[PDB]
Amino acid sequence: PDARRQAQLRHLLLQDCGSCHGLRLTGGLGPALTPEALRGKPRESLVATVLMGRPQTPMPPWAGLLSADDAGWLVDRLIEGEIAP
Amino acid sequence: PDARRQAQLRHLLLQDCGSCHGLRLTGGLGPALTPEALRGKPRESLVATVLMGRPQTPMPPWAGLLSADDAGWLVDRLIEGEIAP
Ligand code: HEC
Ligand code: HEC
Repeated sequence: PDARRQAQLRHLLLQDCGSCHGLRLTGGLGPALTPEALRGKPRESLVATVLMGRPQTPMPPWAGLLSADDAGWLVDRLIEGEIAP
Repeated sequence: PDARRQAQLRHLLLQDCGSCHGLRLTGGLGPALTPEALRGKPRESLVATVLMGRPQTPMPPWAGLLSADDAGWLVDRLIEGEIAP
């Protein structure tokens, strides 16, 4: 499948397959962003990490693209677990 | 963030953030499709399940919408932990 098709297939993976099979950020190079792994951590601490990143790690700063509202919204979604598109 | 923006953030989370933070299809009502859960099952078996579903379950068949290559690609993504590009 070509790049255009790959994109259509990732969408299907996230919307249709993910509906029944669920979606979770179980962690790879970076830590898990599951509600269980973020339990009890100050919310503003997680928003800070998103906006400014973590120096000397692969976690980049997203302030270049995300406002403080955007980062807080994402963090709320990670805390709830409701990451489904 | 407004309607259109929340969607951008959901997409960003699933396809950009999910690469490092390990997006997986698991935690839903349906079974886990993580690499750990598919480790022993043959690829052609999983591809068959995608194309033909599993009778007497809600796992539907996808052959009409997906070619054999499409299904094999999807399975590779499940196996290789590459739901985010
Ligand atoms: C609910 C309507 C589902 C949707 C939509 C999708 N899947 Fe599914 N899947 C579902 C169930 C209840 C089961 C288990 C069936 C059983 O009792 O054995 C499955 C199973 C699979 C498997 C097989 C996993 C295994 O261990 O053999 C695969 C490979 C799979 N599902 C993939 C898959 C894909 C790619 C989907 C989107 C195209 C998809 N499923 C949707 C429930 C549902
Ligand atoms: C690889 C290039 C990454 C991408 C892209 C994103 N994240 Fe990340 N993240 C990554 C690493 C290696 C780490 C750990 C850094 C360290 O100090 O060891 C992180 C960390 C986070 C955290 C903190 C989690 C915690 O338990 O405190 C969060 C909340 C986080 N990252 C969020 C996040 C978001 C929202 C991203 C997309 C906008 C994103 N990360 C991308 C690696 C990578």
